[PDB]
Amino acid sequence: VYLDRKLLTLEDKELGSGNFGTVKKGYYQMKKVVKTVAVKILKPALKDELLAEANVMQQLDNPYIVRMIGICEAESWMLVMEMAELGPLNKYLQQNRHVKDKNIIELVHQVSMGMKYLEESNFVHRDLAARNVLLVTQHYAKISDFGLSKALRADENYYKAQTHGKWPVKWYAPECINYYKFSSKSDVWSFGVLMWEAFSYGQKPYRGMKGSEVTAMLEKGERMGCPAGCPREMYDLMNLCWTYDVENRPGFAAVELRLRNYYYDVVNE
Ligand SMILES: Cn1cc(-c2cccc(-c3cnc(N)c(C(=O)N[C@H]4[C@@H]5C[C@@H]6C[C@H]4C[C@@](O)(C6)C5)n3)c2)cn1
Repeated sequence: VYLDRKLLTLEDKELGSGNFGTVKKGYYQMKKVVKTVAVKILKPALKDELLAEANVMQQLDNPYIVRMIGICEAESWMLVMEMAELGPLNKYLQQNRHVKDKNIIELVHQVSMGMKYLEESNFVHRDLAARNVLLVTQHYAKISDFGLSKALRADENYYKAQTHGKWPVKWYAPECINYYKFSSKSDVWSFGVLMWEAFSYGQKPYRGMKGSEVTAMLEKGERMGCPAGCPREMYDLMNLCWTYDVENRPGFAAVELRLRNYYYDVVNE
């Protein structure tokens, strides 16, 4: 849970920077082999957000979710995680526009498998976006960023946000905007936007639109168009994820099964 600074070796090259801080490559010396790791180095309120994130990550074990190695207190607070070398899905596809639909279907399916586990475990992610899916290889994706994530109470099936902070509104379902209600079916809406992103090769969704204009668009029943080259069955699945009414919107068991069948039917040719 708490790592040993002596055994942690960081490299001076920053992989990515932001408001959260920087991410760096490092090596953690285990029992025999050393393991390459990604280290989130936070630059009072900041400490509790990473501890809470760490406590969430510790509870989750799945091939399609980035694992936490532990936390370390040095000059800065550090969250040590499995390294996803190829980095964010959106930036990867922006720089590799020859990746084929069969490969994108595979990647989003792997995300549907990770979210299904999360749904089974009664965790809501609350920040599912192409920028938060990381590539271990071109054929292996992992969900990351659990800083907004909540373990649901054993008697409730949603989480009610009190504070309206800086929200990525374009990934958020209608009930998140109007009632601040976050459930696994809200993540399903975000997964729909993640699919559009994946098949649009890292294009921003609702481009040139403010968050209020998007809400108005969804309220008129309008939905983003089919990306160039995206198969019809995946776009139908996007639209199903963008079901306004939360009761008629599917959970990730249905979403993942839908993705599983179509992928195997696309393969074999
Ligand atoms: C921004 N950026 C990031 C890169 C970038 C480039 C190369 C590798 C990684 C990488 C590898 N293995 C990981 N486990 C994480 C990893 O867990 N990263 C977290 C996630 C959640 C927050 C904080 C932090 C960076 C973020 O992008 C946003 C993903 N990140 C990230 C390029 N640009």
